[PDB]
Amino acid sequence: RFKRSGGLMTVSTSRGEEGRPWAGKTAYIRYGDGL
Amino acid sequence: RFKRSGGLMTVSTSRGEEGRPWAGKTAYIRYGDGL
Amino acid sequence: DEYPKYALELANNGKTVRLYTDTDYYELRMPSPGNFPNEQVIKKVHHGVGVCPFVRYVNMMDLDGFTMGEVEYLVPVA
Repeated sequence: RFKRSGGLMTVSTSRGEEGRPWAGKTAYIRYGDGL
Repeated sequence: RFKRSGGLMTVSTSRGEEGRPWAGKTAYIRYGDGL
Repeated sequence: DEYPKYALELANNGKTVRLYTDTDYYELRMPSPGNFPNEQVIKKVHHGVGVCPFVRYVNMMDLDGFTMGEVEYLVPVA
């Protein structure tokens, strides 16, 4: 009973990938006033 | 018997998301009398 | 209105901030983003144009202001 929720705990699977969510954003060159 | 309803209690699941229902509403600039 | 009354213009180099009044050209300095030292000498130029020389290119004409672009009106669908 003391277990959290109804006991249907899950496991987060993965496809053997780390992920780099920055390939395409850091190529932008600042063309403004630096704000 | 004393349990609420018929005993078919449910659990609210989620997709691991918090939710920010304000990305697009606060960008509006007041163009009126401030009413 | 056809032309504005007081307009503050910031140059694209982030060094000079100018205010456009009716018939004078006020010029200031912007060394850092957020300071306005008083030691600098304010430049006033009397060119002569009459009213403030700015024309607004309003996207859509509305009877109660509320001017909006074509990118804000379709944010939720995108």
